[PDB]
Amino acid sequence: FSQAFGIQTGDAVASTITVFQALSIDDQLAVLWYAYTEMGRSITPAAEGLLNQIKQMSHAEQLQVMRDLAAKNNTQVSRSYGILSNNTKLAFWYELSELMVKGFVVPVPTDYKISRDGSQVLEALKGLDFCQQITVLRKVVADMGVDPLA
Repeated sequence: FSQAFGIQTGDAVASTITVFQALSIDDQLAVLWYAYTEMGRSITPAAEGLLNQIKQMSHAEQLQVMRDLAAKNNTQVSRSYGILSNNTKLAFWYELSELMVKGFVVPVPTDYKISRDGSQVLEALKGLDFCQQITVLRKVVADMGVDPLA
């Protein structure tokens, strides 16, 4: 608006969601578990069966279903995931990050390096305030998979 007496410049939380969702699947997977490994248990209070199905997949099938979630592909796992309340998506991703971190689950390929563009968003996210990171992470993972109900 021409009302630029020095007023707002945007949402930043919205900007990050946008620049996030403009990323490749692997970048998005990468950025997600960096930002979930670090958030730790602070996203939801300090689902459980979808995790088992993934936890017990061959690492390439885990890749398959992670890419499916980020690409909103209408697979069994995207519908099981999409059917979860958005605050369960929070607890799911937390535990997913712990399985990824402990080595039971493999997001991104075995040769993956975050790109300059991926490292860009990751840094924009990291420097948001605590509550803003929670919003960005809640929203970007709530549009993941597919809602059969919706």
